[PDB]
Amino acid sequence: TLVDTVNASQSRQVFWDEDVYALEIERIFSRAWLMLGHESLVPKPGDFITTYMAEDKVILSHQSDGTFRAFINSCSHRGNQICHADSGNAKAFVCNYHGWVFGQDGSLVDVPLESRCYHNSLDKQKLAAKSVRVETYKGFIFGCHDPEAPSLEDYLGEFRYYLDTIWEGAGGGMELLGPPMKSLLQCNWKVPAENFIGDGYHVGWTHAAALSQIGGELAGLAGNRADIPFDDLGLQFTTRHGHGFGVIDNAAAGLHIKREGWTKFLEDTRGEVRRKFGPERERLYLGHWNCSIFPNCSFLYGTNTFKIWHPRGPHEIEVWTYTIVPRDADPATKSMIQREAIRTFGTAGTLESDDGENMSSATYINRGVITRNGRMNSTMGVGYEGPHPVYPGIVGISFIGETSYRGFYRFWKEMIDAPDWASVKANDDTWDSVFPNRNFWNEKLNAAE
Amino acid sequence: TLVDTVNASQSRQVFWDEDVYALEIERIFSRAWLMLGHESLVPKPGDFITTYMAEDKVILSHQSDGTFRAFINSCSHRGNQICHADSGNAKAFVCNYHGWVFGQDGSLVDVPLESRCYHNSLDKQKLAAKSVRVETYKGFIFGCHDPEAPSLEDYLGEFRYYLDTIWEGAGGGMELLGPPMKSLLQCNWKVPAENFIGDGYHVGWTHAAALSQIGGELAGLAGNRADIPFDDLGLQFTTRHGHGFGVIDNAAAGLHIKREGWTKFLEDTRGEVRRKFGPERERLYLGHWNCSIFPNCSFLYGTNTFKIWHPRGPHEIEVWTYTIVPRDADPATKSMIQREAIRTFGTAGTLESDDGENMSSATYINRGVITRNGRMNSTMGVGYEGPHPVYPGIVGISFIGETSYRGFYRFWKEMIDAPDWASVKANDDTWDSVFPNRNFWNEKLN
Amino acid sequence: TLVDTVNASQSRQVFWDEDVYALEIERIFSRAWLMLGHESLVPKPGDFITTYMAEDKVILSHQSDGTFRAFINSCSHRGNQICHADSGNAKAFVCNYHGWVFGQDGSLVDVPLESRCYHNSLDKQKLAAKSVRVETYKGFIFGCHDPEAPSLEDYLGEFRYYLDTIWEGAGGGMELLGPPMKSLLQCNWKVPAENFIGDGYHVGWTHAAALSQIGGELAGLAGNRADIPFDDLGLQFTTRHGHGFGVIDNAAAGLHIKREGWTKFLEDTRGEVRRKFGPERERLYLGHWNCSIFPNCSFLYGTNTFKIWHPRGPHEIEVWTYTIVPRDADPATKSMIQREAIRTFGTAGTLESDDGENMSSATYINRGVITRNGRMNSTMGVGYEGPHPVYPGIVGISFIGETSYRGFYRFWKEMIDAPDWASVKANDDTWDSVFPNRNFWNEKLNAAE
Amino acid sequence: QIPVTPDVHYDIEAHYRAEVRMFQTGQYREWLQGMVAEDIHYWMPIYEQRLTRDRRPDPTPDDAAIYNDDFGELKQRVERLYSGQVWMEDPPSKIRYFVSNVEAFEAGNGELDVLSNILVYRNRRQTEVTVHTLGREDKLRRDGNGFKVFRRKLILDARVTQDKNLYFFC
Amino acid sequence: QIPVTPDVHYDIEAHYRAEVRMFQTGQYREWLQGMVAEDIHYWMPIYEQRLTRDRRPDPTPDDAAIYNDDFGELKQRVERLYSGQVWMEDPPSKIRYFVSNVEAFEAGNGELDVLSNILVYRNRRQTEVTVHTLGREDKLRRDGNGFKVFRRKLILDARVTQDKNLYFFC
Amino acid sequence: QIPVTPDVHYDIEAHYRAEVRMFQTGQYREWLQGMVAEDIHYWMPIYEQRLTRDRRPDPTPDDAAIYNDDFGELKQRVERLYSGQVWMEDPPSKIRYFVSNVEAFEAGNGELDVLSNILVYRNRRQTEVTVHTLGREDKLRRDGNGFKVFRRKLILDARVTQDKNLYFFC
Ligand code: FES
Ligand code: FES
Ligand code: FES
Ligand SMILES: [Fe+3]
Ligand SMILES: [Fe+3]
Ligand SMILES: [Fe+3]
Repeated sequence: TLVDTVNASQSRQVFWDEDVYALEIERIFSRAWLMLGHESLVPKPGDFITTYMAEDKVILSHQSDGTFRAFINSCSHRGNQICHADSGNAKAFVCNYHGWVFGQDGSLVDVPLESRCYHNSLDKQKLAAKSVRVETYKGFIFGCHDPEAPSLEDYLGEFRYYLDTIWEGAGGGMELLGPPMKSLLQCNWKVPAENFIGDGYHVGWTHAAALSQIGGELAGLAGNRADIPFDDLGLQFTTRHGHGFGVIDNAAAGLHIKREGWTKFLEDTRGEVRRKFGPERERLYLGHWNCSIFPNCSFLYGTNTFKIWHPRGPHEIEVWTYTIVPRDADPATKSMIQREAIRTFGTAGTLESDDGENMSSATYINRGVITRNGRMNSTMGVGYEGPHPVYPGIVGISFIGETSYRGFYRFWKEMIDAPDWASVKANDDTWDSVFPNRNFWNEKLNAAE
Repeated sequence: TLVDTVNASQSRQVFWDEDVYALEIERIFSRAWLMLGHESLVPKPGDFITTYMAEDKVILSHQSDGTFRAFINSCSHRGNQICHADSGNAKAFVCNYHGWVFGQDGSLVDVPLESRCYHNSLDKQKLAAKSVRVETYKGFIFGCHDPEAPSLEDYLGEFRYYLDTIWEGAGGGMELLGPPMKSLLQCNWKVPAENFIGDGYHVGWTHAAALSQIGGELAGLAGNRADIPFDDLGLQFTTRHGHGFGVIDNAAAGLHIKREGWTKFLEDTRGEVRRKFGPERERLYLGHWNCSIFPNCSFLYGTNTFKIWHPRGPHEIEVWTYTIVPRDADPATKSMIQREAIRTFGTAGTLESDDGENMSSATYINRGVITRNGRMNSTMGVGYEGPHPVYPGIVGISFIGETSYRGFYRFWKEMIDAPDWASVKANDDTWDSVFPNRNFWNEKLN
Repeated sequence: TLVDTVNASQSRQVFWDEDVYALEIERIFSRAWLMLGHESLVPKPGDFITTYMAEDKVILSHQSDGTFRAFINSCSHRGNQICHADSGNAKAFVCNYHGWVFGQDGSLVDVPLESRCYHNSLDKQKLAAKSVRVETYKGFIFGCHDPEAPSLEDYLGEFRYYLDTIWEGAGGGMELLGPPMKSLLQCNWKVPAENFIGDGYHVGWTHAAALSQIGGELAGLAGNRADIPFDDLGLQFTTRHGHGFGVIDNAAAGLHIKREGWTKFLEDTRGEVRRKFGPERERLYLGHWNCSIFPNCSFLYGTNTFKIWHPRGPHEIEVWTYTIVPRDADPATKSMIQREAIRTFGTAGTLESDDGENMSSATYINRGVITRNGRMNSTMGVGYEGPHPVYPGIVGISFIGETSYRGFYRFWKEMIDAPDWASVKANDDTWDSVFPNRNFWNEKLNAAE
Repeated sequence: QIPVTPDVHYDIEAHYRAEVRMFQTGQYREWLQGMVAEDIHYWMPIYEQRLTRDRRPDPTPDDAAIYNDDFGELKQRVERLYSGQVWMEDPPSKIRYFVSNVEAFEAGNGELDVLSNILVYRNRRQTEVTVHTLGREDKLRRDGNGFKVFRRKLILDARVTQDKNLYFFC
Repeated sequence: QIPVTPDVHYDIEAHYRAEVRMFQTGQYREWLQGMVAEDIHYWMPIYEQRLTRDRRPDPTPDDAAIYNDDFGELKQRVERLYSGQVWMEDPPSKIRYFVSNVEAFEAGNGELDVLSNILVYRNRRQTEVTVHTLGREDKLRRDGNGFKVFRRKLILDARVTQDKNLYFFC
Repeated sequence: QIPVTPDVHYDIEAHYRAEVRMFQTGQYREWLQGMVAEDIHYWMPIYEQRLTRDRRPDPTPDDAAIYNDDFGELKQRVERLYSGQVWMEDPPSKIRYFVSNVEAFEAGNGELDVLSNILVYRNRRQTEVTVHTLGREDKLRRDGNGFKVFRRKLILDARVTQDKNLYFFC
């Protein structure tokens, strides 16, 4: 099988096989909502960015009318890429092979020599650049190719409970800072996806030298030794549509060395978060998160790096790295958060630079036939998780565990297995049956205190 | 549907898909006549060149007996490439691994230790390097792998009416000057093939800077402004076996800055073309042509660049660029044409350098699944074309137009659908039924 | 037909086609015994090397009881390559991603936070790195993935008659010197394999220059002169499981310029070889061999280069080059042999550097469809070969001949056509029926003397 | 805008060669102590691809940069390589620098504006190879009879980095 | 031919470093005016692969060449990279030159014969990278402002060019 | 530890540039005679990838090496490119060398310890291109108005060589 949700293992084929990848493109990337950016990247009428949905190039544009639209960056004449700029302001985009002109929504708006040479006998209505459905959530902009897909809000689903903590927070939410770093990495897109969704375990082993160097709160993790009651220290979460994250308590700014403004902002705003969202979500607001949004967006809340893993076949990705900051922070704070986030997790990151071989080796080891016909284990903490009386979805007891792997691969499997969105929606109420320990949290909390 | 001849559109898959490509290799490149070179590249007995037929390496040799023969450049022992030289003179070719010796037609003529080690038991007659059929048209040398193919003469067909204007002309015809430039370009072979067969449209847009700089006649094209009656200025042509071109009247030497000899040559020979071929073809003789010979040869007549687009899978080509010149031009005129053709269209071409991304982007944009399941439009001028009372084939009213695109993709489809040449030949009388406006020129010319 | 054993030709597809390669992986590389190294490379308890079995990475380790084990170099957690060192000494190997610890046989022996985070509920005995069967012959170490494969002794089979001449010899046998040279070559693994198994023919053409410069014994091969009775000068051998070699009489040290120690070693030991193994094998002991062991190990006995051709798809290999030396030679002699072997056949070899294009061109020429649907001829010497009254297998009258090609491709065809080892074994009695000249040697040897 | 004397040019070339050799041999602490000023700004901006018509200004140190470090921040970066146990770097990856087109100009007050092309060849494990080109713009000051860099701006040639990381100094 | 003195060597290298800076910053007009003689012949021959036994002569200026230009033809070529408006060059592609092995010889009448190795690294768009290596054989004249080139021969190392174009100067 | 004077530095660079020219033009005999001392050891060790914890010594000349030659053995290597019709080298392949970061130190007895970085670009046939980077560690001595090398150690950056061969000199 590709994914065993009973025994929590996956075939190595999922990082390697070409036909699996092709099924992902059709049943995940052509189906899901994918991260395009944020209003902050295209803030004024006419502002655009170019980006990817999987392996398709797209243009995202802030319309004169204040709405956002997206379309495939490919001319309807002979297919030439329409726009090569990373970003800009434009009322139109001109294909530079023959000069076809496309509107901010991808409409074909002018054709040179239309009278003389086309005899006004071109149906420009059938020649728009192909549209991409765009919806937004708290300023974050997503695209979707499937008209049968649920709304973005339903796709985030119960995960909005978590996101609202930080993407609304004290009132101002968060925004993206670009331009993005961009780099190629020779790994399957799922290796970084799972690493960010749930891999507290590697932090103390892989990043030991960065942690011990920084000192402070997170420096206790270095070495991965028995000394520490990790479960007291955080939680892990997964949801119906595969979105998940781990949280380390009171550690939001733990990797920032210059952190006066950021720590002050949290202290200043935590009160309003307690009033709006309660103590249980104030806990999260002060925590360090490692999160992935299904399928291929990730972020660290606290460290404030934000990543999109654009697949390039099954054995390569293009990683785009932005900074995520609160809108209401001072400019000096925003710039300082950006510096710290890039120094740790950018292309020359003091932590991120440790992980590149972890990602590539996990993929390319499967060049060998005997090797790839093996499997991978994600059983850490199995049965120490279940539905929770306050927090929605499924909660596991520690940031060191694999609750979020299991949630991720369960949904991956569901989507890969489903002929259409109707068949996914047909199991909305039984998705979490694979987490059998229903009274885990009842018993844990009753017995506690 | 990969090509829609009814509505004049193609699937983006034709520039991208590996299985489509494999079908092309089977049903076009292994079936058609492909450009190998010209007698001028192998002028004396024993002269040879190495070249490609799609992805197969071949040797083309001027035989001691005066004929031209070709063979697959692969040893019949363990397969090694027989000869690595681009050109030379050879009475025999020797494989470098064990020293097997091949004749000028690819016959296995001798093997080291034939008596001692093979005991004279080697059947050398069955071990020739694979022959390729070779035929010539006005000194141009083509090859074909299919013994059922029509003659080259019949494959060019009515396209010969046009080629005779320039490849015979006032009597001297044309020849190729090598050595070729060779470069890799990451595009499907059809993107440049269609650009040269018919893409007058792009010239004023992509090359606006080059045309403004050069000045003179073609300068007016810069920016593709609406006020010009382009149809008063040229024509476009397509034929039964996919060959076509557009012509800009009175513009043969339009992109050359130093052009005294070339301009004079045309002046001095046009009267003989008028006599031999009629005023209708004198018109062409003085025009600038952008031409493709199906499948993968193209040239500009006037600017005088000559290209073969050798496929290397669906997403790459190796481009070979020669210069084409009239045989009867003075040596100094040939050299000046070569310098101007290379400065505009060679690897550092002031025009050609502008086109690279156009070709690669049209290909590689299709990395995306949503993108490649789109389509491409080639409807420009549809219905403003048809059979002509003078010119054979199908003629459109302007060099800015997609008549020749439509003919190209029509024949591409015909070939990809036909299991053999017999099936293609069955369609000879009805090939142009997809150009429905049979009275267009009669009604227009009246 | 991919191989015609009646007429001794092969399809060029065998050097090119990806589906043929997949079948080789399944029916040869995953079935046969493959060369891993020699005890001399892992001489003490705890010593290990990293190597390949086709495209699979393996660790080979000398255990505490002096046995050897090997296992796939991929972690059972998320797949990461376990060990990156070429060689060393280790009582355990630690995966760098999360720190799982593997024993010298690939057993998973410890994981960080086993109590804390796994709750002692990880079934470590089901998560060993995948074992590979390991057997040794005269110190040489082979691996096999196929539980049904015969012993290494039976796989070598009648070829052992030959190997014992040198891998036992006067009593000390031979060993490998590393570290290996490693290079990529853009060729199918069979081109070098066949070149070494039987290509006496190319030597005087391809290496004429090198030969003319060295002088002495083998210099007379230069230009392949038709007046030389080559069949007076050596023999060619093939065996039931594809192994073969050619021998040039009295030429063992022929390519070595400084050869006092090696020449004296042979002079001092030939007596005992004649005693144990007969003058028929003393002949071989003093000769120069070009040898392949099926599928992808080759060596020159005399010149003392030793090669493994690791496939990287059908159009590439990674070549590992060691020196093979007698164990009983003096340290000074072993060092000198290594210098001469490397100077002729290493990455900068005076002979080997001549052969690269021969290997790659025979492969890549088949990029063309008309070309690859052609065939290759290996008919040299057919009918001048047969069973011999002294030497086992099938013997040809010259080292310039293709007896060994025919044996190699015959066995390749047999392996590729066979769904399992049981089907192969069923051919044991009729394998050499494709060599019709059964009385060739009896008439020849009788008419002699 | 005054180009340096041949004798000064030689000294700058000698300084850069010694710097490269420190990088190639992992003597990062020696580099920082001897060749870098405590007022250093070490800066590698992110340059986006923009149309020529775009009139937005070039990146400044208030914008996204891959490096944007003062001395204390370089010291921190240094210690990961110099002291940490980082498993990807067991053993150290290999790096080789080819510095070309060094052109120096006397600025005010004993300071130099120095321009340099840099090609960086990196190898690791068995077959991994990566290659980077960049422009360097330094301000140096004499530190008799050597120099120390007090501003370094590094201009990457590639928009998308074809490497695992950019964790090396220039 | 006698090798130049070390001080002459210096000035020749300095001249080539400034030429590379002009190229890299797009100052092509200033290059033509200040660094190139009006009697220039700028020549990049097409060399074919021939058997060693082949006795044919090497390419001359009357044979096929990628560049074969006088001063006016170079002025023409340079203007493409001005003005563009050439859409492939919006924005300009990046180029970086590594010039090595400069050896000069006195050639009489104040002229110099100069050999050098050139490596050219090009980047454009997101991930496009191309690399070229060439030999350069120059003849330089001394003039009132340094040197100007009056003959330049560029010998490409690759038979088949692995790039969209060779539209850069050396 | 004494670096050379600038004048001696120039002379070593000029020696290396002439050496490169001799390699690039196939003048190997002239190289062997005029640039290589008769007591030469020309050595290119095989370095394996080892864990940092490994305490085994570095390769010596008694261990595997790709080159491990005295003068007679170099002479032998040089003739392969003369005394043989070698069909892979018909016509000879192209090679171009980029030598940088030359640092020389007075080593005692008039001898010089010289470090340099080498980038070697090779082209053959139609589309074949391979690239190598190496460190070079020489001992040179003065010979007339020039130098000869008497010890040359070549340190390859790549563990697995991505070329058909390493049949070129450095
Ligand atoms: S391909 Fe876009 S206008 Fe023609
Ligand atoms: S492969 Fe051509 S002679 Fe053997
Ligand atoms: S992948 Fe090996 S310990 Fe996690
Ligand atoms: Fe990490
Ligand atoms: Fe064009
Ligand atoms: Fe050989």
